[PDB]
Amino acid sequence: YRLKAYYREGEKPSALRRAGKLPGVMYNRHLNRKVYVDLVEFDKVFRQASIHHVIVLELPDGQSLPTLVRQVNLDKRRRRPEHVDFFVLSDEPVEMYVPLRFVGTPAGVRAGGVLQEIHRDILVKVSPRNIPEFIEVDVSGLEIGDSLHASDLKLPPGVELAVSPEETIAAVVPPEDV
Amino acid sequence: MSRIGRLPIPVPKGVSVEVAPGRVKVKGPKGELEVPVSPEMRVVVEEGVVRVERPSDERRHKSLHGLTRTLIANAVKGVSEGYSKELLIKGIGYRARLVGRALELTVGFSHPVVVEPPEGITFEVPEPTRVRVSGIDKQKVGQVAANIRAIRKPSAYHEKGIYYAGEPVRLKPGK
Amino acid sequence: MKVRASVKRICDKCKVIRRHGRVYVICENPKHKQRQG
Amino acid sequence: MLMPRRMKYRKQQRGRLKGATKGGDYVAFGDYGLVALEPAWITAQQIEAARVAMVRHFRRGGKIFIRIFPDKPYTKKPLEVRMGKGKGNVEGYVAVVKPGRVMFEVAGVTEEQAMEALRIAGHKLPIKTKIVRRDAYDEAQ
Amino acid sequence: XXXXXXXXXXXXXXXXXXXXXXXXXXXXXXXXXXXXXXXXXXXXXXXXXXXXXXXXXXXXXXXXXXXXXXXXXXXXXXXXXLXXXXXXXXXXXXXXXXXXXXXXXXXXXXXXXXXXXXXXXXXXXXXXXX
RNA sequence: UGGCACCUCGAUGUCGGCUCGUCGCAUCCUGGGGCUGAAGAAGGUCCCAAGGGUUGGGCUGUUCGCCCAUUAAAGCGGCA
RNA sequence: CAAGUCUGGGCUAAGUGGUAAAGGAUGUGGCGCGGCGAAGACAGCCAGGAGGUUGGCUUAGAAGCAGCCAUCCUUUAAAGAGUGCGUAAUAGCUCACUGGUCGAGUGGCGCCGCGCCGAAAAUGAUCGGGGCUUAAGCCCAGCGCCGAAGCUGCGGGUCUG
RNA sequence: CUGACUGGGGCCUGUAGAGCACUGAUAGGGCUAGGGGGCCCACCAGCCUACCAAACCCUGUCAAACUCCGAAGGGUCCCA
Ligand SMILES: [Mg+2]
Ligand SMILES: [Mg+2]
Ligand SMILES: [Mg+2]
Ligand SMILES: [Mg+2]
Ligand SMILES: [Mg+2]
Ligand SMILES: [Mg+2]
Ligand SMILES: [Mg+2]
Ligand SMILES: [Mg+2]
Ligand SMILES: [Mg+2]
Ligand SMILES: [Mg+2]
Ligand SMILES: [Mg+2]
Ligand SMILES: [Mg+2]
Ligand SMILES: [Mg+2]
Ligand SMILES: [Mg+2]
Ligand SMILES: [Mg+2]
Ligand SMILES: [Mg+2]
Ligand SMILES: [Mg+2]
Ligand SMILES: [Mg+2]
Ligand SMILES: [Mg+2]
Ligand SMILES: [Mg+2]
Ligand SMILES: [Mg+2]
Ligand SMILES: [Mg+2]
Ligand SMILES: [Zn+2]
Repeated sequence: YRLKAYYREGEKPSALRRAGKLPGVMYNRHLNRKVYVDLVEFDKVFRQASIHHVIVLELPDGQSLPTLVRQVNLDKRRRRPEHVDFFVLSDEPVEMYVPLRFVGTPAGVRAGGVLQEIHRDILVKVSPRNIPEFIEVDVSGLEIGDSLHASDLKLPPGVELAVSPEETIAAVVPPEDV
Repeated sequence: MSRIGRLPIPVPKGVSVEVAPGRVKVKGPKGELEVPVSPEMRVVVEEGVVRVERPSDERRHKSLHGLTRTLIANAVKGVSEGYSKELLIKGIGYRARLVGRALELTVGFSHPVVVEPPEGITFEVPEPTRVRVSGIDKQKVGQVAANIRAIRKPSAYHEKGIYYAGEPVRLKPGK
Repeated sequence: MKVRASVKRICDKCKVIRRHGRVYVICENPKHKQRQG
Repeated sequence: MLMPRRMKYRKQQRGRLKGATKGGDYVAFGDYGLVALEPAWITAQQIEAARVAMVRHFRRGGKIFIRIFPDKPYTKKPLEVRMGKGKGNVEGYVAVVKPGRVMFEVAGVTEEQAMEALRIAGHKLPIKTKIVRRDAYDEAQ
Repeated sequence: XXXXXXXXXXXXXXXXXXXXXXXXXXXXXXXXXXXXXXXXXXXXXXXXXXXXXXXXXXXXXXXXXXXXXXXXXXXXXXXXXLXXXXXXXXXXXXXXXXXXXXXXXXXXXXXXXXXXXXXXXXXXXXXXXX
C-alpha cells in the first residue's frame, strides 16, 4: 500500500537494479507499461503486505493503481527479486490467493500434529468491492486419525468459493518419536 | 556513556601540576610521580582542575582520553597517602616478622623468604596475621603486592594463601 | 578447557578477551577458559 | 540409509555442477529451511547423519522434511587397482544439489529451537548452508 | 512518556490531593515483615493510600504541571520515592508512622508529606498528630 | 601401500647390519605452565620448548615385532 | 633496473600483502531496521527481591532448579510454579520484573571491504633481494613517462605481380 | 573471382536451458482394488483403523541412454 512508481523505456535494468531499484510491469486488460519500484519500500511493505492485500501504486500521472503481485522471481543462490509482475484490478471479479490461517487447539495440544499445509488457500475470485483482508479457519478438535478438512466445510462468506477443486487442504500428521 | 575525563579533577590539598611538554610531573606533600602522555593529546594545567582534550575520534584518541586522565587521577590521591593495600595471610603457623625493610616470612618453606623491597615501599606490619603494603604510587604498590603473590599460590584445596581482601571461592574438597 | 580452534561461550558468564593477537575466554571457574589456537 | 529400489540403468555419469537452482528455492512445506550455497554432492551418509541429528535433538513434536533424493550412484574402483578395466563398483547413491536450493525443512519447531537444530545439522554437510525462514517470497499470484 | 502514560495516569488522575509523599525504604527501617509493617495502614485504614509509585521527578513533573505541586522533598538527595492518595491522611498518620516508623532502626517516617489540597511538614509528619 | 609413467635401458647397484653423522617436532625423558573426576606421591590431557640423551642382550637375513634385567627414556620420521 | 617517493578519495596494524579450507571471535571501516531517551536511557551502587506454594503417590525427594500436569492467581511502588549456582532434599547466594542522588546516548541485528586464529617436515632463510605502514600493500579514478627484433624515419639486398 | 571469411533469405537438428504430457525413481497429503485382518457379528447385517497396501488426484522433485518444449550456434544452397 502507497508505493511510488516511475517509468521505463527499454533500458539496461540489470545495471539499474544495483541501488535497490528492481523493474516491474502492470496491467489489468492492456497498457503493459514497464515500471521500476524501490527495494526497501517494496520489501518493507512486502514483509506483511501479502498477496491478499491490494498494494496501491502512485504514478507520476496522478493515478493510484490498485495492484497486486503475480510472481516474485527469486534470485536462486542470492535470495533476491529480479522482476515483480504487478497486476492492476479493474471492474472484474479478478483472482485472489488469500493467506487464511488456523486458530484453536490443533489436535488436543499434547497429542498435536503440525498442520503445515498452508499452500496459500488455493484460489478465490472476487469483485473489487467484496475483497477480504482476513478469513479465519479454526482447528476445533481434529485428532490424529479422523476429523480432516477435505474442503467440504470450505464455504467462505460471500464471493467467491473455490472454483473447480476441493482436494488440496491441510491435514494432521503424526509427530517424530525417538 | 561518560568518557573518563568528562568529569573534572578538583583536589583539596592542591598539589602542583606542571607542563613538562611531553609528560606530567606531580609533586605533593609526600612524594613526586611521573605520568607519560601521548604528545598529540593535550592536557592543560588550569586552576584547581587538570583538563584533558582529544583531537578526533579513532581507536587511539578515544582510549588515550581516559588513559591520560585516569593515570593522573591515580596520582591525585597517590601523593597524599591514599592507599592502604592490605595483605592478610592465612595459615596454621604462618607469620611475617619485619627486620628493617627486608620482610622475611614463613610460608611453609625450609627457609624464611626474604622479601627485598624497592625504593619508596613501606611494609607496615601491625599483626602477624596481616600486613599491608604502602607507598605513593599505585603501580609501585600493586606490583610489589603481586611479587608477594608470586611466593604462595592460594586456593589449593584449603587455606594458607593471600587474597588481597580475603575471598575464599577456592574449590570443592577432595576428601 | 584448553586450546581449541572453535571458541564458544559455555555457561554464559564468559568474558571474551582478545589479548596479544589471539583470543582467550575466561570465567570465574578456570576449567572453562579457552585459547584459540 | 536409503536407496532407490529400481533403476533403468545401474551406472551413470557425473556431468558438471553449473546452473543456478533448477527449482527448489521456495519452501512451501515448513516454516524454516536450510538452503545451500555451494555446489557439491549429498551422500546417503550425509542424509542419515543430518536426519538423525534432528530427531535426537528435538523430541515429541515437529515433523522433519527432506527434499533431497539420491539417484546418482557414486562409482569408486576397489583399492590397489590399476586404471581401466571398466568402471568401479557402486557404493552409495549421491544427490546433486545446486546453490540456493532448500534441502532440509523443519516443521512445528519454534524460532530459538529451529535455528539451533538447523545449526546442528548445518555442520553435518560440506556446503556453506545458510538458514532462511518463512517469508512472503512464495510463487503465488 | 512513550510507553508510560497509563501508568502515569494511575498516579496522575486521582492524585489531586495527595497524602504521604515521604521517604520509601531508604535502607534503615524498611518493612521487614511483609504483612502489616510493609503496607503500614492496611492493618487499620485499609489499602487506599499505599502509593502506586513509579516516579519522583517523572510523573511528579506532570503532577507539578497539573494542579499545584503537592509538596517538595527529595530532588537532590537520596530518599527513593513514596506516594499515596488519602484514606486516613489526617486521621491515622501517627499509626502509619508507627507501622512505617514503628521499628526499623529508629523512626524513618516521611520527609515532607501532603495533607488535603495543600502540603505537609517534616516535624508535623514525623512528630505530628495530624 | 597405491595411481601416473616425466629424466635414467651406450645400466642412476637392490633389502638388512657395522662405522659416521645431520635435520624437523607432530616430545620418550629432563625444563616451565593451565585444567582435572588434581587430598599428597604417582597419574591423564593440552600449550611452549629439539639444548642433551634415547641401554646391554636372546629370537629370525631381517626393518618391524615378541620376551630378560635396568633406566627418567630405551621417541617418530627425512637425508636416493 | 629504464621510468612519479605523481595528484585525489577511502581502507589495512596482520608484515595480511608475500601459503589453503570447514569453523570461531566487542578486530576495524561503511549502509539499512527496531526498542529505549534528557515524562532522566545502558553498565552501574544500594533496596521489604514476595503471599496461596514443600501445588500434587511424583519410588527414597522434589521447597523454582533429574525428569511429569496444562500452566496459574492475588496482594504491590516491581516479582515466577523461576536466570545460573549451591544442597541427597533443605537452607542460602544471585534474580528475570523495578524505586533513585547521577548521565546523553544506549543493545539485537542483516549485508559489505580488509583483517586474526585454524597454519607443524626434515642442508640456510627470505615476496627476486634490500627494504615498505596518511605506503614502496588493497579498492575506484586521472595526467604523464619507461617499456620488444611490433610499427614508422632513412639506407641496402632478394622474391612475386 | 569461383576460395577462407562476412552481409541478406530460407531449410535442418534435439545439445545447453527448461519441463513431467511420454519412460522410470521419488519427500509428503487425500481417496482406499484388496490383503495379517477384522472390536468380532445367524457373515456379509456394520464399525474405526492410531495395521499394511493396489490404483487415482494435488503440494513437491531427478535423469547421458525421458522429451509436451526448446535457443545461442553449426552445416547446406541462391545473390553480393
Ligand atoms: Mg609414490
Ligand atoms: Mg603420455
Ligand atoms: Mg654414460
Ligand atoms: Mg638399479
Ligand atoms: Mg638392480
Ligand atoms: Mg609443540
Ligand atoms: Mg601429542
Ligand atoms: Mg614436565
Ligand atoms: Mg600431584
Ligand atoms: Mg638440535
Ligand atoms: Mg636430538
Ligand atoms: Mg630511476
Ligand atoms: Mg591465507
Ligand atoms: Mg592515499
Ligand atoms: Mg617489420
Ligand atoms: Mg625500406
Ligand atoms: Mg561470389
Ligand atoms: Mg562457400
Ligand atoms: Mg552469415
Ligand atoms: Mg536432454
Ligand atoms: Mg539439463
Ligand atoms: Mg538458424
Ligand atoms: Zn562463562
